[PDB]
Amino acid sequence: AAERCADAVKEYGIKNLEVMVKGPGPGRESTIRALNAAGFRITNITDVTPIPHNGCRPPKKRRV
Amino acid sequence: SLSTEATAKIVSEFGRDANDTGSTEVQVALLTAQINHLQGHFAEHKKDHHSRRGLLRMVSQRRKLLDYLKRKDVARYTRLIERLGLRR
Amino acid sequence: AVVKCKPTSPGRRHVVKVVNPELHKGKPFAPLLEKNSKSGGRNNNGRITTRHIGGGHKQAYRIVDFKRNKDGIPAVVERLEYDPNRSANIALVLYKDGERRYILAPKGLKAGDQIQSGVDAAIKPGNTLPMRNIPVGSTVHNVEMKPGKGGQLARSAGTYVQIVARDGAYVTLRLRSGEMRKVEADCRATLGEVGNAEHMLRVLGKAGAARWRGVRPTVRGTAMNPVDHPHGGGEGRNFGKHPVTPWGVQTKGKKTRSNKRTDKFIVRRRSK
Amino acid sequence: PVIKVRENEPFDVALRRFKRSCEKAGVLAEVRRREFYEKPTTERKRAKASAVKRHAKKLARENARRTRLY
Amino acid sequence: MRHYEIVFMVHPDQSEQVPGMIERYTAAITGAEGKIHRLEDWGRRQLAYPINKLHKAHYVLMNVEAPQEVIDELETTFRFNDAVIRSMVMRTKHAVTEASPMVKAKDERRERRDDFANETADDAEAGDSEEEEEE
RNA sequence: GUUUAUUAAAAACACAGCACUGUGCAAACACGAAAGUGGACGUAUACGGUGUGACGCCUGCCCGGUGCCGGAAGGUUAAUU
RNA sequence: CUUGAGUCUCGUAGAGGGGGGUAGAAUUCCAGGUGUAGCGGUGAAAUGCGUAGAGAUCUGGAGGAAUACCGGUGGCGAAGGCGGCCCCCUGGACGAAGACUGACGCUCAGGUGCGAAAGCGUGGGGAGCAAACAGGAUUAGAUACCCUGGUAGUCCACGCCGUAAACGAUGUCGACUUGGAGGUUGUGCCCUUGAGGCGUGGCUUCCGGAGCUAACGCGUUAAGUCGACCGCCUGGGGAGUAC
Repeated sequence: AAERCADAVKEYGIKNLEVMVKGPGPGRESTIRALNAAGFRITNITDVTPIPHNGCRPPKKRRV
Repeated sequence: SLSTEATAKIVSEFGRDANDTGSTEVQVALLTAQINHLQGHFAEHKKDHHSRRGLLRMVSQRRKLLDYLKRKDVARYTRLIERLGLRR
Repeated sequence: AVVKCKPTSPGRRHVVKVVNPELHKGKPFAPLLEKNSKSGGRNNNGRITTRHIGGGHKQAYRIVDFKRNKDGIPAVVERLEYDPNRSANIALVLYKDGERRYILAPKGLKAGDQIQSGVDAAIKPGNTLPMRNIPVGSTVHNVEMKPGKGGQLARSAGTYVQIVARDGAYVTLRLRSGEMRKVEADCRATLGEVGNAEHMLRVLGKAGAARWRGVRPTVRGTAMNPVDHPHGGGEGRNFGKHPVTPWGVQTKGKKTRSNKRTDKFIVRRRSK
Repeated sequence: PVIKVRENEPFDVALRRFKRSCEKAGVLAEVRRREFYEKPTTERKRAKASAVKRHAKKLARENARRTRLY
Repeated sequence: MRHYEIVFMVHPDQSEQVPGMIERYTAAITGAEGKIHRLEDWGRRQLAYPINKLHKAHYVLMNVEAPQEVIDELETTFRFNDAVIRSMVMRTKHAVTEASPMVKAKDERRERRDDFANETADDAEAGDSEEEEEE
């Protein structure tokens, strides 16, 4: 995914990158290694993962 | 919990003139002064059951100490109840 | 206050009434009563054009100040009365300079209070402010629709037009219709609700309440004949057309709005 | 929970341990389940329970010697 | 009395409304035999996340002691002030009203780190130097 | 309560409430040649109109066809250049 | 009389209760800026949502439940019970000296008062989730199992009978029976050198002796030695219903 997006934006004419991260999901490091392989520096791996002040009740999921 | 200068008025007017806090009349008057303070809260707040727990402590002990007092000196009882203007 | 029936007679079952000790138990001072009278639905032509309007009490009228303009001058709040011609209560304010008005009631009603104007003085109900100077979430009493046109928004008892934004150059306020508008900040309003806040537990409880309010009864459309209303039925009533008024406009539809003068201020409106 | 705290010398692999001090825990851990108000008081509070293993472990070192396993 | 540490902040453009209200509030406090043990203005400061728009607000730290009655008319008034965005009033227990931890940082802000601009002349007209319109 | 003046006086109709919807006030709506006036000089806890019919418990599926409101990116399009 | 209990002023900790005020982030939403095709869900999946420009992302506000971590073996309540932050009203408990009264005691049918949660009538309000209901998925029952939509509901004020797993499944209050140490607090003493030690109370928690238990387990917060008085039980199903 990281590589899909990084190719196209050369036409927008970008040359250096920073990243904002938002989630508990998979691809923690392996998405960053691929941004680095598009020839960009990635010194800033900035978490902004939003923690609401205990938001809306989530889907119950299983009946136990 | 009551103001030093009100607690001193109560002691002056109730019990003996020795100016004690321990006697039957003045303990009745002090219990009342907290009941009356509690009754300022219970002008609203009718569902307020954790404080009510205190109201039944203070009433019970004022009933117990008037009951004692008519068993004890009859002058003190007959004076106290009329001087503290209780009931109808 | 409000006074509610114990259901001690037929016709008294669900009946609620408006009472205040402050109402004059004489007849109000007739040199300040400027005559209502009602028109029983009939226009210039001698036809009923407002249908199922007709009957009831005469229901006299007071001018009401719904603009609330006064520089700094006290009011004794001489009596609070019921107005039989509108839902809100109306005070006689008697100002201490010798001026009497009728004025629409606020959430305030304190005796010897002053109806103020200007920024540092107003923070109580009924004391005027430009709407920019009133905090977010405030319920607010009686708003001028545009500056000097007078208080056309929130007039009935304890209703309110609650502020929901007030940043930028305008004020955003919500209406109980489901509409939400931006309104220019130069309009007057006040903190707190409109007076007679307990009105909202009213039930009427008898067909006679509406009769003295001058509201005549009204038939089902399907229980008229096809000739007397186009919705009217044949054999066994036959609701089974689409619903319409007696003059043919689809009553559970249509957007008819063509105001074209105030349409710039509404950034959303009520929807079906 | 790659964690905002910056790892000494920047790299494409975050040093996620050395970054975190008390993050994700309580805040981003209870994903997609019905939120209770007071349940933590009886569900979670097992501090008393873990204090027993720490005493037991400090006792047993002396005792393996006294058995001569040591 | 019981000690109430009221601190509050004010939106710049609506700030002109508060300088008349604070001086009636300090007079309601000393008028009841409570005290103003400092009345510190800190100047304008940057909010981290916006409150009621704008990323900046103007700070006043009162250091009140006052009777319970008096605090009942005041809290309802500062909370329903439009010029104030928010206020917080702190507990009686173990409470300071002297020797400010932020006294140096306040002076620094006032002297050197302020906006120094006309919208903040409106804020210096709302601090300790309060000026307010005639009614 | 209202009711085919008299052979239907009721089960129809009414009504509070209940649900739907139009209307932000120079209102929606109405009639009137149109000016205009009623609604209301009230105004959303207000007003017009629809179904059901106080009150305890409620109201399941669903627009196929038939009638009606509504919403939009845009190809063309009357009248028209 | 104090040896029980009650009480004054002094000092200390906290989410005990009731009612008010108030904000922003994420979901959600408006406005605006930018931008293209999937997004979403789960064991895995399909239903769902999307080109009318979704999803996402930057900026500011919106609305309403909720207020993360802080929230701890911590602390408060009588059992249930208590958590944004704050104020308004108010209980009960913990220490400590000086003083006071002097069995004023204990238990308690009936009893008045009083709800974790949802039920529930009317007014104010309502973002997300959800019984029901659809449809997917599973194994034939969304109403066994799993997911997505989606309604009453959840939320508040007041008002009606307080239910259960009301407890270390253990009533009350009180007398008596080797203690050490942790968590953590009033407080004498100490490189307060050690959330430690010793001096003495405090809840709270680990550990085990005398004793008790069918067994686990308890053990100074008893399930020990006892005291008085109360609540309540006498085979199961059918019945927490009948009457």
